[PDB]
Amino acid sequence: SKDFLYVGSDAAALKYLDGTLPGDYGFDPLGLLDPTVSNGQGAGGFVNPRWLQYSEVIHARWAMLGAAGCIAPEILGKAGVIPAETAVDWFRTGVIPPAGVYKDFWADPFTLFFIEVVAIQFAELKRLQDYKNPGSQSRQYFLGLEGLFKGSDNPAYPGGPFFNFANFGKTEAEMKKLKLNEIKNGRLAMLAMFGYGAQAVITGDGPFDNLLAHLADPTGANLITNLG
Amino acid sequence: DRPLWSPGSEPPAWLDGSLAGDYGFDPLHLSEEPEMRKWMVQAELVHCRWAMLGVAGILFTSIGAKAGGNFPDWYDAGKELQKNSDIPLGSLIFTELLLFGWVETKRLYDLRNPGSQGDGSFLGITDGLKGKENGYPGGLFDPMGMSKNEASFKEAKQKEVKNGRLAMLAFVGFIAQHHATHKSPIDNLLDHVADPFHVTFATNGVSI
Amino acid sequence: KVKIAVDRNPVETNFEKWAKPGHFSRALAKGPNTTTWIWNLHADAHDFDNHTSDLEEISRKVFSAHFGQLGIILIWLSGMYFHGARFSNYEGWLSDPTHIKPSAQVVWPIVGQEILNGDVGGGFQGIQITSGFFQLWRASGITSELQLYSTAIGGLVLAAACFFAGWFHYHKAAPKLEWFQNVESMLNHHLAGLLGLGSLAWAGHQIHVSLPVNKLLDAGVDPKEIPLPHEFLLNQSIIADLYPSFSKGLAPFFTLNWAEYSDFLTFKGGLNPVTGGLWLSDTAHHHLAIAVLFLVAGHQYRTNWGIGHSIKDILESHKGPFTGNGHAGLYEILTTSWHAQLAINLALFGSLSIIVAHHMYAMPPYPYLATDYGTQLSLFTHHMWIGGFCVVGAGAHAAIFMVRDYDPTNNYNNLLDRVIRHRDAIISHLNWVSIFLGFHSFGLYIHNDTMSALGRPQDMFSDTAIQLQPVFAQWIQNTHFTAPQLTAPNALAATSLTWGGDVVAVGGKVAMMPIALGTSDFLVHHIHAFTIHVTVLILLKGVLFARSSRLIPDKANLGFRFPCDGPGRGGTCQVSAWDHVFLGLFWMYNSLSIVIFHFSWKMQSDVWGTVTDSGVSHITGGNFAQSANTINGWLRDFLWAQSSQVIQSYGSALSAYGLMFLGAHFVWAFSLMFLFSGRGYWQELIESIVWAHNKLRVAPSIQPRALSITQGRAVGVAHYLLGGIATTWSFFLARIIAVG
Amino acid sequence: GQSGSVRAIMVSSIGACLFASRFGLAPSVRKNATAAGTDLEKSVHAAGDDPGAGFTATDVLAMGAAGHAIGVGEWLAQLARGGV
Amino acid sequence: MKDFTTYLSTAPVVGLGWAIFTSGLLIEINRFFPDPLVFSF
Ligand code: CLA
Ligand code: CLA
Ligand code: CLA
Ligand code: CLA
Ligand code: CLA
Ligand code: CLA
Ligand SMILES: CCCCCCCCCCCCCCCC(=O)OC[C@H](COP(=O)(O)OC[C@@H](O)CO)OC(=O)CCCCCCCCCCCCCCC
Ligand SMILES: CCCCCCCCCCCCO[C@H]1O[C@H](CO)[C@@H](O[C@H]2O[C@H](CO)[C@@H](O)[C@H](O)[C@H]2O)[C@H](O)[C@H]1O
Ligand SMILES: CC1=C(C/C=C(\C)CCC[C@H](C)CCC[C@H](C)CCCC(C)C)C(=O)c2ccccc2C1=O
Repeated sequence: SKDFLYVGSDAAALKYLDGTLPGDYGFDPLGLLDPTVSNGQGAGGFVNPRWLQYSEVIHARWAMLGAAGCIAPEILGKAGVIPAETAVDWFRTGVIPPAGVYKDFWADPFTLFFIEVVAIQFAELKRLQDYKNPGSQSRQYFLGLEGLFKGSDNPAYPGGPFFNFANFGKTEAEMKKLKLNEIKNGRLAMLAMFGYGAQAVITGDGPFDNLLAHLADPTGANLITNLG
Repeated sequence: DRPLWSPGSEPPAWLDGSLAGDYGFDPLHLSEEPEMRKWMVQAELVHCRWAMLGVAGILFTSIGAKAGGNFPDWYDAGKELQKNSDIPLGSLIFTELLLFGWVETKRLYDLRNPGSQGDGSFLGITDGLKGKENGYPGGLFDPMGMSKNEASFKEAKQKEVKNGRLAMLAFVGFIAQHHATHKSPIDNLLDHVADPFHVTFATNGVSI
Repeated sequence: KVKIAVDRNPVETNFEKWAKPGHFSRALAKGPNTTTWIWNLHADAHDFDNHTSDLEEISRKVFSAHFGQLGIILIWLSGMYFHGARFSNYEGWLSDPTHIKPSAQVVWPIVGQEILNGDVGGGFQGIQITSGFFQLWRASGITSELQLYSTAIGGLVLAAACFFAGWFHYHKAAPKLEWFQNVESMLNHHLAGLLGLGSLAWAGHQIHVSLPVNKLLDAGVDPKEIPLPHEFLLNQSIIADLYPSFSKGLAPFFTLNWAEYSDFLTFKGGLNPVTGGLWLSDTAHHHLAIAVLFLVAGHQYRTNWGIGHSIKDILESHKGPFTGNGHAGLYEILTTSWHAQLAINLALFGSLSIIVAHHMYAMPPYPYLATDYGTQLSLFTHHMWIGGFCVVGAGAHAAIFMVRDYDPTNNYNNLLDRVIRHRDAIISHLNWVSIFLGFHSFGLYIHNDTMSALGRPQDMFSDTAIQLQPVFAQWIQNTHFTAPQLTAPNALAATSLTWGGDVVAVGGKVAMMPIALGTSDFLVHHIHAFTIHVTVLILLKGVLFARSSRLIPDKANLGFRFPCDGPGRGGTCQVSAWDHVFLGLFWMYNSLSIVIFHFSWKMQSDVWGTVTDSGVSHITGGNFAQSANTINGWLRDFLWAQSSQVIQSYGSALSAYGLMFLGAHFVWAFSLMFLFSGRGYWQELIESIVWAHNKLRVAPSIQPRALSITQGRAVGVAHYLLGGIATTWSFFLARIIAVG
Repeated sequence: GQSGSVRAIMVSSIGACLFASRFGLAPSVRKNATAAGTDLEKSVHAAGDDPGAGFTATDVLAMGAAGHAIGVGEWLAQLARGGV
Repeated sequence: MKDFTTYLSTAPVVGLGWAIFTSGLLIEINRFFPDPLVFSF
């Protein structure tokens, strides 16, 4: 209505969205946040506002962890804190056996994968029921840790005593400001992860190594000259 | 009001929690009808009892074989125990089938006609040979009077179901680790504690 | 305006409706009083228009049925890949494609049946297949059976996903009519996304994985020492060794120096001399061009961004002086009726299948396919039959639309109204053309028969006596042959060896030899034109007279599938549009049988055979030009001279073809019982049998009636087509497998 | 690397196509031609910061794609003739 | 569950229960006992 929105806005997008959501910028030309989609009742499909905003915040947080971790052992590897043996790239540490695989681990990569499957299956499955039944993981006995899974009105922001042990949303303005900060940084991290994956295929090196090569030669080490 | 198999889900209508070992896990809607439920509960109880006896026997002979006795492993046990035996096969098969026909036929007719075999027909036994519950007989199969107390009988029934399910889940695991390693279950257990990081289900060639 | 209108949870998911078998129609819900209820339940199971008049409900039902069909096709495709992975000899055939015969089916030894497990060579025994799956698996690099196993598992996963998608879109998230009516969006995504991205992805696969077949497999390298397909994708040196342009690395593509990719994007007009098929680099360059063409084609219509076109505007802007209005309500016709779209789609689909049949034998695209006469003849014949069945179906659905979804309010003076206005002139002219072609195309055969019988061989239509030469086709053949010298300078040679002069042969057997045309080719071509005109006459008459004829003026209200209109006016049996389709099916069978007969005999007598040092010897004695001019020549030198393999097939490996031959004959002979008799006779005979059962009190609770008038015609035409097609199938397979 | 032969009119094709898509005289989202002789005025959908000319992002994409098609085509074809 | 078991009593009970039973019985008889042209009397 008043704020200078992003390039590529739409009349109908401004008709169904304007300054209400945290990442509200009027950028939805494809029309996926339209309330006319899935006009019935019940479970339904996936393209709907309730699930799409939930998917955007979950993607933002996972991409922030990924972008911070895909360059951390390489940045510390170029520094003198981490040992050079464990300072490998993010695509040769077991994610893809063909690119490469780290050797000295405390277990086999498949064993670590099974442990990860059980652990993250518990986490993501408990995360799904709360979305299906709001605030239902605080009723069944789960090792006495039911006091930390109380949930909230929004599935994207559960809060509680664990996820929000350090209280920061004392005021709605500061809570909304911090929410906008999380949304913007998560979108930047998603683009950084996309850049990390695309740069890893053309250059075949780590993400921080591409920046060091681009800084030493701006024209000799750029995208246009990389596909040569 | 009771812990369910999926925290946050809702149990079915025909599973209130009054059954022995009820948790609300029934996605394929089996045992929805009263007669089908009456048959399925007895099928689970008989499977739990046979699984507990079989797993206990396998672990006993396997532990005895690891200790030093002349016991064969759980797999291929019938092959090397029949070559040096005077009891002929076929005759042993039909002897087992003949005795089991009598026992299982009396147990089946006890299910279709509840409290019917205890009528002085089989050698004059009236007090016993009549079940107390669905798949819980009494009179003769209860030497110790532990069923004459509902407060402890309910808890003991819960213990029986929860132990039988773990035993049959363990029996399925006996076949898998045997077919994956060609060793005894007690040999696989002792080998896992000797190296919990290197040896596991992912470092045995098979199942990858 | 183009959005995603979905209606979540419209139909529950239970088995309550599975209990009552007749529930889609309001007439079958009463239950089965007479045995005709069972046949009505099966014949009305897919007529969604009879279920309701809700276009949104009808559209949702057809959208879920499409997913069910895709799941069925994916399961069948996965089954073929799994059979080739486990019960075949693909690895043995890969090292000797010119001596081991394909096989991908093993039979279990129950009652006899060991004889069917024929010795196909390579230390394996099974049913010899003629599907060409081995040649297809050769064309896109596939060395071991692990890749076929992985393809079968991946296809089964995709089949389960398609079935889940069908259930989801009909019970959990059903779309709306406003979503289904976006024809501009559907055309944009089908042209740009589906076809264009499919060609681009297949071009990428041929550019990277089809590398062993084009450079290592044909060079004599053992399939085990060939590097895996991912090594060529990751390691650039291993691909640069084969093709030097790969050393450039996407630089000539983006710097517009495409001339550097001239080694793996060749334009060679011909066949590979080591395999017999087209060049893989040529097929790759072909797919790359097609992808660009379709990607630029998918940006024609306007959807949500202003730029583009409007199909309604393009149709309404085409008005001429000979057609009155023209294309007035064609958009309303094609966007509100499914039968109209189904008729157009089925017509183009069947014609496309026929095009595929011609181009596959003409320009063989798979390695070691031209030297496999069994798979060659099998693939041509199969694609021809599928195409003919689809065109008859198009003629059926056009009449269905004209009977049900034709409103005479939105069509006042358009092309449809003008066409229905001069239907008498159209049918009379097609009738005359049909009769003229029949006389001039069959009287020549009967004339040659009489001239040969009377002892006057110099008075017959043959090459030696009075001839008729197809000069137009001879000139087109010459034009295509000398065309790469003047009108195609970048092409290395002619697009096919059908009109050339250089015979290619792999493994001693001929691959693609030049084809000559004489008087017999002129006679058989006119035979084909005549049968095509009769089939189009029956179908077009049915469509144009399905609404209301001058004999029966109220034929529209009578329905589409009705027996007759009583014994009045001398008799009005089979006057319905459905009956015309039944008559048409018969003529399509009569046309395609002559088409496949002409193909088999012409190939066996003029192209296929074996080459030696002292010339090339064909399969037959090269008697196509001296024995096709007479009808007795066909019955004597084709059906009687051939089929001797099918006849003497007992006790051999192909013993099932003699059984299939005799069995097919019985089914065809069984069709005549349903096709000549009526219904009153069978109803009275069934009455006598009912008395016999009532005497013993075994009277069925559901009173046993005879089949319907249209059911008897349907049963008869189904049995007739099954018997004739299976007869030709057993004969073709046994002959070409035992000879070629 | 080198921008002096193919770069010279690739730049020319894209630029002329931008002139068409902006200074009017070309099918766009701000101006639609019904009979290819005249161009009707259609209200735009999105907002462009372009200075009262009502230029849109889709106009940039459409005209740039067409200009690229015409430009790429000209460059490959021109080499075949003998020029450049 | 009642609707599924009543659905299983229309066409499968006669075309896949009896057909599979009879076909399997005749096939297993001809498999364990080879080809029978007389009563072996
Ligand atoms: C997140 C920000 C970001 C930053 C700071 C950098 C920084 C750098 N990149 Mg990188 N890149 C990024 C994102 C980023 N990139 C993304 C998202 C992609 C995927 C398309 C790439 C793909 C890429 C490649 C393949 C290469 C680089 C290279 C480089 C280095 C040289 C600069 C150059 O060559 O031009 C940069 C080239 C680009 C493609 C950057 C443009 C990305 C912009 C910000 C967005 C593009 C739009 C995107 C395609 C679609 C998203 C929007 C959509 C809604 C329309 C440099 C240090 C080169 C290198 O490694 O140097 C040795 C190299 O060849 N980048
Ligand atoms: C389309 C089938 C067909 C055709 C084209 C021919 C053609 C021919 N037959 Mg024949 N024949 C046929 C079927 C056919 N036959 C059949 C089925 C039988 C078995 C019953 C025979 C048995 C037979 C015998 C026994 C003999 C022939 C003979 C002949 C030849 C001379 C016969 C004759 O009288 O000249 C033609 C006479 C005509 C009046 C032709 C009229 C031409 C019409 C008018 C077309 C020209 C005008 C046209 C409408 C253009 C329109 C103009 C516009 C302004 C309107 C001739 C080339 C004789 C022969 O010796 O062969 C060399 C002979 O002895 N035939
Ligand atoms: C080869 C073609 C053919 C065949 C097989 C038959 C067969 C039969 N006709 Mg018929 N008929 C024919 C042509 C044929 N007709 C023609 C062209 C006409 C002139 C229009 C007639 C006119 C006619 C009349 C007027 C009558 C018959 C009658 C009969 C039945 C006689 C009873 C009998 O003989 O025991 C059985 C003989 C058989 C050959 C049985 C065939 C079935 C076998 C066992 C195969 C079973 C299928 C197998 C199990 C696989 C099934 C699965 C499959 C669906 C996928 C019989 C089924 C009379 C009748 O109704 O009898 C009461 C009768 O009234 N026919
Ligand atoms: C570029 C996007 C795209 C693609 C690739 C397709 C592809 C397809 N469409 Mg579709 N369509 C699209 C956009 C697209 N469509 C849009 C935007 C609309 C709305 C106007 C429609 C409306 C539409 C209708 C009404 C129908 C189709 C149908 C079909 C199928 C035709 C089957 C066939 O002929 O052989 C080709 C077969 C294959 C290539 C096998 C591939 C199978 C995979 C699983 C397909 C996955 C593609 C899918 C579109 C991905 C997005 C969905 C995602 C949420 C999973 C085909 C797979 C027909 C259909 O439903 O068939 C089921 C049909 O009735 N489409
Ligand atoms: C349409 C299909 C297709 C595909 C899939 C490929 C693919 C490829 N081609 Mg290619 N090619 C094609 C068609 C295709 N081609 C055609 C039609 C031609 C002309 C005939 C060529 C001619 C050609 C040449 C001359 C060459 C290639 C080459 C290559 C390889 C590298 C190219 C590259 O680095 O680009 C860029 C790659 C990217 C930008 C990466 C994509 C971004 C990734 C996937 C994003 C994922 C990140 C995600 C957000 C996070 C990761 C997840 C993680 C956390 C788990 C590559 C495997 C080169 C080669 O031979 O390789 C050895 C090369 O020399 N091609
Ligand atoms: C061998 C059997 C046979 C024959 C000969 C015919 C013949 C004919 N059918 Mg037919 N049909 C048949 C079986 C047959 N059918 C069967 C089994 C079915 C069921 C599916 C049908 C269903 C069917 C339909 C639905 C239609 C036809 C039609 C036609 C006519 C099309 C005329 C034409 O274009 O070609 C040319 C005609 C001929 C070649 C007839 C042979 C004449 C020869 C050359 C003799 C020459 C004359 C001779 C010299 C003079 C004799 C002298 C004597 C008097 C002393 C044609 C006369 C169509 C029609 O009515 O025409 C528009 C029509 O729509 N048929
Ligand atoms: C090779 C194919 C068969 C060859 C012989 C075909 C002739 C038999 C049917 C003719 C019926 C005549 C009634 C016309 C009905 C009619 O007059 O329609 C009207 C049409 C002009 O209509 P309008 O201009 O008013 O139409 C404009 C709007 O309706 C646009 O939708 O005139 C023509 O069709 C000219 C073509 C005459 C016939 C050309 C044959 C078309 C076949 C394919 C092209 C062949 C070219 C030569 C290749 C060898
Ligand atoms: C859904 C997407 C794909 C998922 C993959 C699906 C399953 C893939 C594995 C199933 C194949 C079964 O594999 C089984 O048969 C193969 C048939 O040669 C054999 O595989 C063996 O021969 C192969 C032929 O080159 C070799 O590459 C293997 O190293 C060797 O193990 C083995 O006996 C066994 O590995
Ligand atoms: C024979 C005939 C009938 C009578 C058709 C009947 C009685 C249909 C017969 C259907 C049978 C009963 C289906 C099942 C077939 C066999 C029983 C399958 C054999 C399976 C065994 C293994 C048990 C018609 O009603 C009719 C109507 C119009 C034109 C022609 C005809 C016509 O020719």
